[PDB]
Amino acid sequence: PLQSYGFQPTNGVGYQPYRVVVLSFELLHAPATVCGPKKSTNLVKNKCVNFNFNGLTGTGVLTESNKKFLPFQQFGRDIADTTDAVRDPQTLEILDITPCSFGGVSVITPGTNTSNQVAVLYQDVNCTEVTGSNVFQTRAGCLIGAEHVNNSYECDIPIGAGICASYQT
Amino acid sequence: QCVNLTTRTQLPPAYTNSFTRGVYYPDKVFRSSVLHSTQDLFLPFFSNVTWFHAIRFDNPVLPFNDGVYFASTEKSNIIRGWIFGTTLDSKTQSLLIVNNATNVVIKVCEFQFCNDPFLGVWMESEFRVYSSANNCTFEYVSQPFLMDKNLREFVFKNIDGYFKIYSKHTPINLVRDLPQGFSALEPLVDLPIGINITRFQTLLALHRSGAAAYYVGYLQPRTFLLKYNENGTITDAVDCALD
Amino acid sequence: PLSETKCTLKSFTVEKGIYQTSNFRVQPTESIVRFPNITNLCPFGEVFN
Ligand SMILES: *[C@@H]1O[C@H](CO)[C@@H](O[C@@H]2O[C@H](CO)[C@@H](O[C@@H]3O[C@H](CO)[C@@H](O)[C@H](O)[C@@H]3O)[C@H](O)[C@H]2NC(C)=O)[C@H](O)[C@H]1NC(C)=O
Ligand SMILES: *[C@@H]1O[C@H](CO)[C@@H](O[C@@H]2O[C@H](CO)[C@@H](O)[C@H](O)[C@H]2NC(C)=O)[C@H](O)[C@H]1NC(C)=O
Ligand SMILES: *[C@@H]1O[C@H](CO)[C@@H](O[C@@H]2O[C@H](CO)[C@@H](O)[C@H](O)[C@H]2NC(C)=O)[C@H](O)[C@H]1NC(C)=O
Ligand SMILES: *[C@@H]1O[C@H](CO)[C@@H](O)[C@H](O)[C@H]1NC(C)=O
Ligand SMILES: *[C@@H]1O[C@H](CO)[C@@H](O)[C@H](O)[C@H]1NC(C)=O
Ligand SMILES: *[C@@H]1O[C@H](CO)[C@@H](O)[C@H](O)[C@H]1NC(C)=O
Ligand SMILES: *[C@@H]1O[C@H](CO)[C@@H](O)[C@H](O)[C@H]1NC(C)=O
Ligand SMILES: *[C@@H]1O[C@H](CO)[C@@H](O)[C@H](O)[C@H]1NC(C)=O
Repeated sequence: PLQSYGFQPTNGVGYQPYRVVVLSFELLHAPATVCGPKKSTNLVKNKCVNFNFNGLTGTGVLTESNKKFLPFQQFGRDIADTTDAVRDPQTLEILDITPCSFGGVSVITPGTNTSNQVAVLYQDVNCTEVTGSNVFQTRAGCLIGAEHVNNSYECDIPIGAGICASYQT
Repeated sequence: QCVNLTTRTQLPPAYTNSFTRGVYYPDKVFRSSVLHSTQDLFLPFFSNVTWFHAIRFDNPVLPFNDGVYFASTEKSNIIRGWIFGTTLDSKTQSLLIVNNATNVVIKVCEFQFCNDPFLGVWMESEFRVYSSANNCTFEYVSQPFLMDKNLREFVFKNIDGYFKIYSKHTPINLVRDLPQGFSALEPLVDLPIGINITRFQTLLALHRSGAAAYYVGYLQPRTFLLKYNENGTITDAVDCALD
Repeated sequence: PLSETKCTLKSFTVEKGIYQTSNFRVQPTESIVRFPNITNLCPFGEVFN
């Protein structure tokens, strides 16, 4: 029933032998155990990034953490299981996820019956992330277009955290 | 090669041990300074976890539901693995977890299993557990489970196709009881098999021409409030359905 | 910003003060996807070739 072929260097392609390897892909009721290689992108830390670590995602700034963990653990969690830390899958460092900065935009308006001089306060953000030439950092947010004075005065146009604006010559 | 180890005494299992405490870590999470409420397959605090003793061996087949608790007080090192499966015979596919120096060998196949498994005892042999195998689904090597007088605790859970094993080995001064205080088990392996397990039994070894006690239980869906520190370690716990 | 204030308030005359006209959102500049160390320790390579 089983016989050899007279395969020779002088036969044409239809008869010439070939070494054939066959790839066949199966799905059964089991956890998957095989896939191809994966490719990571380069890690950037102190910038807003749309991150994906082992399938877990979010947007933020990722920098070195002062947290400790068991060799076992991979992710840190905040309220309602929001990820607040990851360990890198390749680099054995714990990285703290700072949510990417957000806040409202508060516009400091003179009476329009006086002038068109307007400054803008960006809430919950540093003047590293927003700027312009007249850029000052307040406790409330990043203030651009206004100047700062060391003296105290009464309060006409509130910024927050003890800081309040007004108009002077 | 397979031999009959059976004591042939009824040896009613004892329930003189309460299982005061013991959980496993539910996920890979860096939690700290938090009491986190988790609903998972935890063993109840203060439960009817059975006390068994071998050597004249005591290694009966006990049911496996969603998961199983196992512990031992060995110094004598007579335990070398566990067998799990739907029938533990040649009718269905089954899983053998066997420990030896430096590692554990894990195999899942349709095996022809003997009536009372044991290990050959220098040289070692698993032909006292199974006579043959074919139609294999899974093979795995990593790190030993029975790592080495500590209480050796393990939890075996079988969900979503994975056989999840957690463990801890904590020093003891006890012979027939458990140490008191809170402790949580860490994952040893997350094993991707696709196996249906309904019952299991212990693999013992002794030169055939010391002895050991075992504590075996089962786990239930329960809610626990778990206390985590600034290390990711669970340091304490409350069983929300006990009292 | 002066015009933004007039629009948020539905007025072409505005009294001295602070009004919220828009929201501030820092945008992501990059995309980072990370996977564990990948090594081809696989019997697949004993068949192909
Ligand atoms: C994943 O693979 C990377 C390679 O891209 C591994 O990083 C490599 O780790 C080794 C061991 O630490 C490094 O060798 C030594 O590193 C130290 C400090 O980096 C250096 O002082 C020694 O001279 C020596 O080179 C190697 O440099 C490092 N490579 C890079 C690019 O960082 C990484 O360990 C692997 N991760 C896992 C989880 O296996
Ligand atoms: C203990 O078991 C390990 C693996 O769990 C044994 O490793 C064997 O290694 C040889 C050669 O490297 C392989 O051919 C075998 O397939 C492995 N055996 C098994 C059962 O996987 C190791 O030899 C065993 N003994 C010791 C003393 O470590
Ligand atoms: C959690 O980790 C902290 C930080 O390393 C440990 O605190 C250290 O404890 C050692 C000895 O126990 C001291 O030498 C260090 O001075 C401590 N470091 C700090 C920053 O306090 C602590 O032991 C760990 N806790 C647990 C329960 O593992
Ligand atoms: C941002 O401003 C805050 C003021 O609360 C300051 O503490 C912090 O150092 C600033 N960060 C940067 C990066 O300038
Ligand atoms: C305000 O104080 C800062 C910091 O001491 C100083 O550099 C600056 O000259 C002061 N400005 C005025 C107007 O006094
Ligand atoms: C289970 O433990 C309880 C402790 O409340 C005990 O009363 C009982 O005897 C044990 N069960 C059996 C079947 O022995
Ligand atoms: C062989 O194992 C595979 C994977 O579990 C299964 O699909 C198949 O039904 C098994 N065959 C027999 C005869 O057990
Ligand atoms: C396990 O048994 C159940 C019976 O409900 C069956 O539906 C399922 O296919 C089995 N799973 C595996 C992985 O064999």
